[PDB]
Amino acid sequence: SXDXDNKEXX
Amino acid sequence: AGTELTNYQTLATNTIGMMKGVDGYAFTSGAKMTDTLIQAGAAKGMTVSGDPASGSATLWNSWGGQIVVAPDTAGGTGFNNGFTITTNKVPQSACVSISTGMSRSGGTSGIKINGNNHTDAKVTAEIASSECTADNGRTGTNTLVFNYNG
Amino acid sequence: AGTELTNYQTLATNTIGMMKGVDGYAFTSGAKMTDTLIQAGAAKGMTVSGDPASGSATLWNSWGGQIVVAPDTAGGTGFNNGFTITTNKVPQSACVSISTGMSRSGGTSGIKINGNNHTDAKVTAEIASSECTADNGRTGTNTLVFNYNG
Repeated sequence: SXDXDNKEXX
Repeated sequence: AGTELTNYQTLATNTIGMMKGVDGYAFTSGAKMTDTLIQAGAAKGMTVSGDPASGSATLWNSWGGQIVVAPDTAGGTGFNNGFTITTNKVPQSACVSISTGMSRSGGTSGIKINGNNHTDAKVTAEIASSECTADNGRTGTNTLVFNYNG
Repeated sequence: AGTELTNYQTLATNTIGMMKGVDGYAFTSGAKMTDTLIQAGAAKGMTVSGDPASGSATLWNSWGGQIVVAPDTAGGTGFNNGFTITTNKVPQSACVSISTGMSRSGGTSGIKINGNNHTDAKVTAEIASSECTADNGRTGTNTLVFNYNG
């Protein structure tokens, strides 16, 4: 989650 | 009909049911509302995790963006109660298909694509194609919000 | 340890979801199984490092102890067996709250605290307090293992 799973998020 | 679209529709109906079942209290944060939904088994099949800030369970869409189910409180001018389902980092292709799909069978009280709020719950592919922004590489740049009963 | 508890519970749920799709093959090492899970975004709330771009991503807990998801003797001439989620160097207080929390959550098929394997998946505060060992300065000395069917 890792690669799958941006850095932003909400 | 597809998995992704179905995910949003099942999430919405399960949330409507959960809110209807609540008596004596109300959610005040998306963090808590989403955690409760997850604990209720409403997100089985979707990727979930834990929030370092609140300790609540978090929900995550098929592209790596987050999905937050939040109650509609007071926005100094807002009054459309109910709740919203927000999903980010949505690729352009999915943005058009999901937004239109939710317009057709999502039973929403409004659909927002980035800074465009279709309060009539009607979004056509022509409109979505224009409002949904292009991807940056393989990264989606769209934020969709599905409003329920306002 | 609220976030920590939610992290292990969701990681387990995500792993069960992923394993339902595997047939005809099995993971032979925690390193590979854990990297695959990280790739799918099943460990968002935890610390990810190592080299995910090379398929060598590693998972860490809040205290810098390694977390490993590994197959539990995969292979039974039929369907996939189980797996374990091991978390290392867990501090005393956290060990008690996490072990009891996972017991109450009721989703495991067993909980281990150091060399104590509670195969009935029942761990009380009284049991944990005793089996969880004191920290060494600011370093946790407990290894927790969560099992999952079998």
